[PDB]
Amino acid sequence: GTDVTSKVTVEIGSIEGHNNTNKVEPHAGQRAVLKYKLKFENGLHQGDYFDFTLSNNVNTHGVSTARKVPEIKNGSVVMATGEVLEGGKIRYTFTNDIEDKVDVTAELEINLFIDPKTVQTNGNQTITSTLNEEQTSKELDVKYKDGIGNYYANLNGSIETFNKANNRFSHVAFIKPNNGKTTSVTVTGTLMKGSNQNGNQPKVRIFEYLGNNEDIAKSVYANTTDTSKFKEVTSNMSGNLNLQNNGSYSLNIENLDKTYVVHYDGEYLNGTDEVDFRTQMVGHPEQLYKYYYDRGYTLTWDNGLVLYSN
Repeated sequence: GTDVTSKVTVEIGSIEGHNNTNKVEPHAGQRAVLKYKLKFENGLHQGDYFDFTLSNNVNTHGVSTARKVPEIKNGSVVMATGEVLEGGKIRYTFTNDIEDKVDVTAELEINLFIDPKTVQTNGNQTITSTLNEEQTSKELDVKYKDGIGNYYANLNGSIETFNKANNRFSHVAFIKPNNGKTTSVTVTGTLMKGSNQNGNQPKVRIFEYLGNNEDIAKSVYANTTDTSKFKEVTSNMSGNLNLQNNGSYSLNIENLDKTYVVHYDGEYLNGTDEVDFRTQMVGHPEQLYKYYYDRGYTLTWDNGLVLYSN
């Protein structure tokens, strides 16, 4: 069928931030929300379609690999289905149920997640959706978390991708020294929820960051295929890496004197209510043990998804 974008009118359009404030915290699992009330011209047919375009600071998926959006209904009847085509382009295609309908209107609510690749820093973003030349627009202040640190090191992470069809997810962790200090460390990954005790061993890849620390994305984002920014050292570190069938890994680094990224791709147990992935770093700043012993510091950062509640 044909492009009937010019036949769709936005009657009411708005974009809102978390709880209808002007702020969004993506690392607390918050998001923006686009709401539309659309009027349609008469005489549309099945297979006819309309497109709108989102600013590339947001998308409709967050960590999900899936690319569906909500259906446009008239009560119970599916009027249109929607798909993400590309940048960042949402197309709704009309069903058979638009045929011979008159004065059709419809509401549409779509969650809009802040993209960590295009929104790398804290601060205001202007979020827009454009439908048939009508621009709907909202400024939101995006605020990210800084990980967890001490005088010696910082640990931060985020789930990168989530793939329901394969029971897989990927995760990015950044580990760095602070204050010019070098400590010897053990870094672990553990599925605190959602471990498949009898699964495959995870793929874990480690990269040396080559840039200035000031340019590390606040969003927690590593484009590890930029070879001026990242150097893969997985080979070099392979004798210090252990992988387990319950999804855990462990990694020893004798001198933490550089910023590293650890990329994890693993599976989770089918049916789990939740997936909760812990990255933990244990450091030993001193090993003289004169007058005292203790085990050093521990930094712990968890990233979790809810798959069922409840």
